[PDB]
Amino acid sequence: TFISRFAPDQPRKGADILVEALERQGVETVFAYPGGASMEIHQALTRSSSIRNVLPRHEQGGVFAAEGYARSSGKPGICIATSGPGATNLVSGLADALLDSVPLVAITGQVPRRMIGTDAFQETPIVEVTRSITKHNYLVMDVEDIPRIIEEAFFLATSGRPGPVLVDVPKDIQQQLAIPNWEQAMRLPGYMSRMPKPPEDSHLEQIVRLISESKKPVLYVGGGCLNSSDELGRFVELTGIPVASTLMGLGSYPCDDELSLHMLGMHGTVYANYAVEHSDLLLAFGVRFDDRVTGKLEAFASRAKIVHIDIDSAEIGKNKTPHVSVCGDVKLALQGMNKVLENRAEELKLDFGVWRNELNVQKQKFPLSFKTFGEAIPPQYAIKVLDELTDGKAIISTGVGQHQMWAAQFYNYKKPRQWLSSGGLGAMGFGLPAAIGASVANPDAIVVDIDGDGSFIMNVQELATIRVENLPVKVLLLNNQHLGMVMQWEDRFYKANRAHTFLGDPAQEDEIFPNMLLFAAACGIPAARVTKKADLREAIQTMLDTPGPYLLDVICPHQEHVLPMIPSGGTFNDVITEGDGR
Amino acid sequence: TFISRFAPDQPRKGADILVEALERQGVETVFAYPGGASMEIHQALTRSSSIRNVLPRHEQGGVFAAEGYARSSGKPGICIATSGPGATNLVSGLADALLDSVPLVAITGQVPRRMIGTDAFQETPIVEVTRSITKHNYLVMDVEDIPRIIEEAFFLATSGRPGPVLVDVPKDIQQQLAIPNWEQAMRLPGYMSRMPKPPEDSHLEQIVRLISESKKPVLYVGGGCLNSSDELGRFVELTGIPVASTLMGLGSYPCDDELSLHMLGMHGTVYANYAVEHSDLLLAFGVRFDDRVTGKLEAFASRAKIVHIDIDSAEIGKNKTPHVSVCGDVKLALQGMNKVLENRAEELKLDFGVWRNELNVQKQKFPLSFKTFGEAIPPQYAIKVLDELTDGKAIISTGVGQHQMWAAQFYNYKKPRQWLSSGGLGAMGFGLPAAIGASVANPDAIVVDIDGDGSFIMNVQELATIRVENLPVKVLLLNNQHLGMVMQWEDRFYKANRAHTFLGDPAQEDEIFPNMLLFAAACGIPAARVTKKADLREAIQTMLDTPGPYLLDVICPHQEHVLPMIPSGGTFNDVITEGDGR
Amino acid sequence: TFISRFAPDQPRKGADILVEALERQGVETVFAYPGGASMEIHQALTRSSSIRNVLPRHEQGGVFAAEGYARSSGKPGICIATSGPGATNLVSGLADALLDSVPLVAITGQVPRRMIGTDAFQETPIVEVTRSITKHNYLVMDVEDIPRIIEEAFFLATSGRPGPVLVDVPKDIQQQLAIPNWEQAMRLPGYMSRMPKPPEDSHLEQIVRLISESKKPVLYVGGGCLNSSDELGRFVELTGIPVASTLMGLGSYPCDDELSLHMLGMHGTVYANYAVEHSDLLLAFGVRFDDRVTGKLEAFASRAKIVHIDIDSAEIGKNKTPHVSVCGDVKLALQGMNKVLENRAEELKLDFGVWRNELNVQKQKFPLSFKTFGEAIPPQYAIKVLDELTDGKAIISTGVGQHQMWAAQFYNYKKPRQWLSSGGLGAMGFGLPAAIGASVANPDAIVVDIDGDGSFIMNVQELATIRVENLPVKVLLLNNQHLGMVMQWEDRFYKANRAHTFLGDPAQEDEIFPNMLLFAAACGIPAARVTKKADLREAIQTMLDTPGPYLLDVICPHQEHVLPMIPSGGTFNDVITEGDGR
Ligand SMILES: Cc1cc2nc3c(=O)[nH]c(=O)nc-3n(C[C@H](O)[C@H](O)[C@H](O)COP(=O)(O)OP(=O)(O)OC[C@H]3O[C@@H](n4cnc5c(N)ncnc54)[C@H](O)[C@@H]3O)c2cc1C
Ligand SMILES: Cc1cc2nc3c(=O)[nH]c(=O)nc-3n(C[C@H](O)[C@H](O)[C@H](O)COP(=O)(O)OP(=O)(O)OC[C@H]3O[C@@H](n4cnc5c(N)ncnc54)[C@H](O)[C@@H]3O)c2cc1C
Ligand SMILES: Cc1cc2nc3c(=O)[nH]c(=O)nc-3n(C[C@H](O)[C@H](O)[C@H](O)COP(=O)(O)OP(=O)(O)OC[C@H]3O[C@@H](n4cnc5c(N)ncnc54)[C@H](O)[C@@H]3O)c2cc1C
Ligand SMILES: COc1nc(C)nc(NC(=O)NS(=O)(=O)c2ccccc2Cl)n1
Ligand SMILES: COc1nc(C)nc(NC(=O)NS(=O)(=O)c2ccccc2Cl)n1
Ligand SMILES: COc1nc(C)nc(NC(=O)NS(=O)(=O)c2ccccc2Cl)n1
Ligand SMILES: [Mg+2]
Ligand SMILES: [Mg+2]
Ligand SMILES: [Mg+2]
Repeated sequence: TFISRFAPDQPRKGADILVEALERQGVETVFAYPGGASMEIHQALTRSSSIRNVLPRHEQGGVFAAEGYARSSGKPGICIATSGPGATNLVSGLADALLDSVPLVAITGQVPRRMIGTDAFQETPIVEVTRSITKHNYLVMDVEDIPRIIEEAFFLATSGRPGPVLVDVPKDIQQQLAIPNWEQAMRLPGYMSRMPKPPEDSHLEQIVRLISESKKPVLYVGGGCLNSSDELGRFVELTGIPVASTLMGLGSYPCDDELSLHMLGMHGTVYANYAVEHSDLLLAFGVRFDDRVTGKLEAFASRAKIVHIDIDSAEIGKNKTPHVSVCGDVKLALQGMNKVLENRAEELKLDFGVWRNELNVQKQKFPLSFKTFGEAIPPQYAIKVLDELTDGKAIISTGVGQHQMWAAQFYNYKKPRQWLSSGGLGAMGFGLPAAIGASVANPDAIVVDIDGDGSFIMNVQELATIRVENLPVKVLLLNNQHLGMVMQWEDRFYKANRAHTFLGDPAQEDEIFPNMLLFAAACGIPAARVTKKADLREAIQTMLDTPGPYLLDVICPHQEHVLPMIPSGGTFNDVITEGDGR
Repeated sequence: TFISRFAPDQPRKGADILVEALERQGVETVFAYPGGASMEIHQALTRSSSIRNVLPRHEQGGVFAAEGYARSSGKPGICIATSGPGATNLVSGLADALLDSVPLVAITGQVPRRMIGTDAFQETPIVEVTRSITKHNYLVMDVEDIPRIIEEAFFLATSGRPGPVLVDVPKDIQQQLAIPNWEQAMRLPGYMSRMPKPPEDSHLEQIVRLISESKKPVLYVGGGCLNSSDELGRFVELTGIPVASTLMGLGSYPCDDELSLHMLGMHGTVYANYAVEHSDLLLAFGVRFDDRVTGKLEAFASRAKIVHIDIDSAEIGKNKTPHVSVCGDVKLALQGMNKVLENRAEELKLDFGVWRNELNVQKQKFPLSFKTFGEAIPPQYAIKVLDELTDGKAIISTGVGQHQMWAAQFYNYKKPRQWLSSGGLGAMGFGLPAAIGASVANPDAIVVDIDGDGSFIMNVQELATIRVENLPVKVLLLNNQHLGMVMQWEDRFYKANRAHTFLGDPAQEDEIFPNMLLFAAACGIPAARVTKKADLREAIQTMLDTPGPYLLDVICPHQEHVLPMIPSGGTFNDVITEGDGR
Repeated sequence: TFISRFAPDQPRKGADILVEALERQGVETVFAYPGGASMEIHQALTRSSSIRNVLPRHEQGGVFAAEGYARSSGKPGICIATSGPGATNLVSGLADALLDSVPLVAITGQVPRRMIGTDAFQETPIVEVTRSITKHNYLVMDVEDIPRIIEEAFFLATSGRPGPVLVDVPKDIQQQLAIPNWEQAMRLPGYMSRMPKPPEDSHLEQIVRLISESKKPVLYVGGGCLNSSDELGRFVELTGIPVASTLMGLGSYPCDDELSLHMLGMHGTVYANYAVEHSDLLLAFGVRFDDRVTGKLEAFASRAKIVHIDIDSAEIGKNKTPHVSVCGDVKLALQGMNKVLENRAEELKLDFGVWRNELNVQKQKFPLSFKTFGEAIPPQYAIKVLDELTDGKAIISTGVGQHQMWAAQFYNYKKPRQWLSSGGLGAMGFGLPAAIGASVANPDAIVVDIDGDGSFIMNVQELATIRVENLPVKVLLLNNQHLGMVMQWEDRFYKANRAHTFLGDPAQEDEIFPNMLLFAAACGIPAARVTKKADLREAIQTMLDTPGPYLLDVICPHQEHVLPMIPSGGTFNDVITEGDGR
């Protein structure tokens, strides 16, 4: 079926083998920045006609783009970098991919094998450096292993709990001529035997049983449900259980639905956190009981039976000890429970209307809210407008901080892989590159990066990439001249004592600095600024209607605070629902 | 002597202790970017009146600035970052500092101790990640250890072979109140006992003896001589031995001197490499026999007695086996030999005029040269002009690649700590941030970053820093629209098959992209472009005369090649002296 | 309360501090073998009047003795060794203690700090070597830390899941004078916060509920119940659930009871494995679903709801995924469930008589059995006799192999800490030293080491220890001239092809070699041999009645096979119930 470009008996460079190894895996796009140790690989890349390379302007841009690509498509993201500085520049991306469980395969060039460990030119023990921040990594010591290792990397990166896998390739191996063997079996006996088996009906029926016995059930859905949109949907229309989502799970269940409790956690809706606080049955599907969501573990869902379904056994009982657990693919567990629910339907007569109403009153007394001051632009409103004008069908990537929380709170994601945000590591400068990857993976999609002025500038060099690759990336930059989230904490716990959180120029305290419009102009990207809430709709509409890349600099008053808010390690009774930096 | 800001019996936060620990070390400047895990530290920082913080726009900018500061002053560079993404963003800087032996102390915030290892919010096992890329690192587990650890870090970072040291500080320890003890003794028994003792007269006199017995001696000076400018100078006027320098040693011995052979190695002068190739006595002072300098080890200085003086025993005999060695401070060895040379002068009658002439004919037949095409600007010429107009008194930082080689070849550094360049790791995007650190460390100095368009854009966000900090940083950007060095290799070994080395926009192949002038404008930094060699002097002069920051975009034809060139792993007989991309 | 031997302000050697640190922990016995690096510690030991040292003849003897002491008392075992060879000789003991979760604190001397890493005299990176085979270890770098580290070691070794903890003490620190501070707080924030909290009533009642709903319940008790003898007993008299035990759990529930199913697993009774195979509710208390017990995981308790209570979260769901779990002290869970069971007793009306009878028929059709040939001594019978003559009140330690299985199968342990056997690592030569520790910990107890001729000889040198310490250790040596278990496997899966499993002398195939009686005589220990089953009772009785140490060499035909037997990775349907080496 696969048509190679070399005779089955014709020897070729290891670099060429590595590229074919990629084509055989179905790869079509890679984000690679050339360097001495990886030149051979780049040369091999130009010989490929099925793989396109998106040259970033910084290796970190490359990784984040790869993540964007992966997070928005469901396939693994591939980035390539040279040795030393090239390799060390991917570190944040790898750590990010590991914490958010994003399938990713990073390939780095290395100095020739014989020089490893000699402090050679541009040498870095990347395998050693990245062992704790990757799902697994390799150091290819023989051209003969390229096929097997590549197959294993993709397998490991995509199977079970997705994650990043790095493959270190010495330059001399890239040049070694050889005849590849694509029939070799992978050496993952331990991993294979550990792979969860399909869920047992005994376990699933016990769950359906717990549901019928509960009066206040609550679904706690996370990043693990990203591929169970339909299954989860059906499950909810068969149980009528309210759905609370984590930052990573947004979109698994349409935010625009009456059964939706929206996001829970530190900055979750009061009703979502309420539901969990008073639930008698917590269905944790594809979540990891993060401190951002739980606060004080002992107080989290303290009055209910916890059912936890996870593909990673290491997560079951890590922070919260479940009453019932299922180590497997939540998608399969849902399909299983759905059948049981469809059959034993009449005899179950599930009805949580009383609970739903208890929550709907909370949803009404404590809804998400924002204040409008004069003609100042409320960031929440801007995002709300983008939603309307894009009809909630846009792929949204973001930076980290307040704008990120608002992008999560005021945009209703219809489907998963529409929300691209760094949740676990929370790495700034992720938004723009991620958008780049998402755009390449979804050419006909509306891609909007809702960024912050601090996050946006970190990888601003990627604007060059966007132009040269002619990607229709839109940038909704919520400019508040500060490091928002840190500022909010200064206001709340440090008597508003500013400590290096102001990003503008003190010499001209009132001038917007820098001028993001000029960064755009430098890369030939049309841009505009908005300051009056009245001009907001037309401005956003323009951004959307203008073909190609576009940057809309939205000025916002910095004293805005993300609400509600439960201080770190706090309880639902510690939730803050009012106040700001004014 | 030291006046604290807290009563000797008044308990204060660990954060405040950490800051005082810094003041007690003489620190006046730190490059810190605030984050949740490091908020306490930033708050403590604002309470200090002796330490100023230069807020970068990217943690990598912070590290590189810290390196710049260190490399240009001789003191350790200090950078601070928050946990997770903050910490991972320093990795390239740390690796860079370790490979170039730059004294540096990096401090990172960590999640609260009890949460370590739980995949907490913004958590990264930084100590684990950085163990192989730092001279040493720590994880503070008790506020009581802050004083001792900080003292040890600075001691380790600055003593022996300088290098980076990272200190991980959990947030809960930053908040813990305690009464510091500054009298605690450091726990470095192994390290202390390993510290080299002053050189023995027996060893030194044997060397002076080898000198008198040699007819073709050659000094091979490196980064280890950065603090022996005077000693080395005197040594040369007492021996008349020609001096060859490494990329890291530039400036140790004035490049503008008849005894100077300039730089040796891959892109060294033909005469410097010649001298070493035919020397009978190689005096390797403060060097590490890097593959970039030696090429094929067996062929390197194959006909001579090698004397190697290094502060690191691990380096003596690592790649080249010496005939005579001295493990100690080259500065002391030089002072020692100088005395011997001054006394036994008359009885020594050292005269290598014949050797010097054999070399001076080579210096005349094979000098550094460049071609001028029409009115196109030769990068070599631009750097040559900057030298003249600054009278070689400027602190020069650079990026990596061809421009870097030219900045090394065509500027005559009078003193050490004037040349700030990433040699071992060769990290791109180092130039601008490094200049920032150098400027802060040397407020009244002329600081010029000779950058490349590829390297410059990677950390372009630091332009914001330069403006807001009102630093007189000048940027001599040699714009060739390509990744020069990789391009050169494509031309030489890949039939000029371009593979992602073009940085401009293919849609407008002839338009200069991006427009670096607009990046400058965005940060309110005056800029200008030059294309005609005729307008070069006036342009540079303007850059220099214009008060404050300035960016001069110098367009250069990309087909330029760095020469001479000895291919990797090659011999002096493999040196390439002609040709380019035309 | 504690009376030191030094003035509260009088400085003393670190060695003396370490010893007092031990006395303050309640230590009374340590097993230490002197060496250069630990001389100071031994000297300090002689100054103590509350701690006695039992000098072994081999450091391995020391560790195994320490394990014996711990396993038979419930307190931690303490062994001390010098640097290098001393330290490496404890390795098997540490690994053994970790796998069986035996509380143990090992202290080793180290070379002076400054010499660490220099390949010094008798130096070994023991901390590095033992990191993967100890619960935790330390390298003391300052005399000031001795108090804290010792406290932490004992705390870590005894709390949660007990295990070994090694403390490396450099010689120079042993000699350093200092004034100890016993008030210092331990630095175990992570560990402390991880310690399981008392079980919740919600979880416990769900379990009691599952019990009332089950028809075929089976208790699967392990080493975790060693301190819940009473609780478990009460639990069984309130539920009437049959009890199956692991090799490590023997004695938790009296083997001489109608509700007892005895041991399960590879060599478990047919009825115990049957019960588990057909159970609908498996109560796994204090077990780790070892491959020796489960065989093929998918087939293990495949038809039942698994409730797993473990003090180590890492164990819950490791090999078998539970339906219900409880991470906590099984002792507390039992006390909790017992109350619920006592109250809701009448309304529960628990009665599993039908199940018990289904099992009692199996217990009758497939009981433990052995064949008697002529006058040859059946090892099973010998152990059976020892049981009778000691009235099952003896502390039994063993070696590894067939004799071990028989000691487990044919002796009815009344209480826990009566069975001392290496289960996880299965280390030979454990029996004799372990008995030594058990005897010292229980001076008035009958201590019998049921050993094998292969296992017995490995640490035969400890016979010297037994004599000199005048310990009433009895040795019931089942001599079969072979490596029994390996031989059995040769017979079963290798066509009885002997491969180095014969321990006698081939020159005299029929002579018993060696003559264990003479090893005993060498250490002045009375001994005797038995060959005829008729003389067995009188012989054993003599061994028991003779005051002091005694060795009874019991000759047995080697063709005996342990039965029943389920081949590794097998199913209950693969159980072998007949055959031998004849
Ligand atoms: C400024 C900031 C503020 C934040 N505030 C909040 C907040 O208020 N609320 C909030 O929710 N988060 C918040 N976060 C995000 C937060 O840090 C965590 O990233 C997020 O809570 C993790 O959610 P998750 O566990 O659901 O998803 P993940 O972290 O993606 O974990 C998914 C889990 O699902 C399992 N799984 C994966 N695939 C499958 C499958 N096929 N079948 C079954 N199981 C599977 C995994 O192995 C894993 O255990 C914030 C982050 C930042 C940067
Ligand atoms: C594109 C590119 C091209 C390059 N081309 C060249 C080239 O052609 N020629 C070239 O020279 N380099 C070149 N390099 C730089 C090269 O990679 C190495 O960084 C450089 O050769 C190292 O020189 P060094 O050993 O002298 O200095 P360092 O790497 O700084 O090593 C100094 C040594 O001195 C010892 N020492 C330190 N302090 C003291 C003291 N007080 N007393 C005694 N000993 C001490 C150290 O411990 C160490 O062993 C290039 C780099 C790049 C990025
Ligand atoms: C030759 C040979 C043959 C063998 N044959 C068999 C056989 O046929 N059958 C068999 O059973 N074994 C057999 N074994 C022993 C076997 O290898 C394992 O050591 C044994 O099965 C382990 O049993 P366990 O899990 O119950 O106990 P352990 O290994 O001691 O594990 C106890 C578990 O309890 C938990 N726990 C500890 N303290 C507490 C507390 N206070 N509260 C709650 N939980 C706690 C632990 O953390 C752990 O997970 C054999 C060994 C050898 C050498
Ligand atoms: C300036 O040196 C340089 N520039 C490019 C673009 N490529 C390389 N390649 C190179 O040196 N390759 S090598 O494999 O012989 C090598 C030798 C030692 C350490 C690393 C590497 Cl990559 N060099
Ligand atoms: C959005 O969360 C956030 N933002 C800021 C600016 N600071 C913090 N700090 C925080 O959570 N501190 S904490 O020490 O309680 C902590 C708990 C768990 C993991 C990491 C950290 Cl720093 N949070
Ligand atoms: C034969 O050497 C010897 N014998 C005994 C009984 N004790 C010691 N002790 C010794 O050498 N102590 S030392 O602490 O100075 C030491 C130095 C280097 C390496 C290890 C040790 Cl223990 N020596
Ligand atoms: Mg902002
Ligand atoms: Mg360039
Ligand atoms: Mg035997």
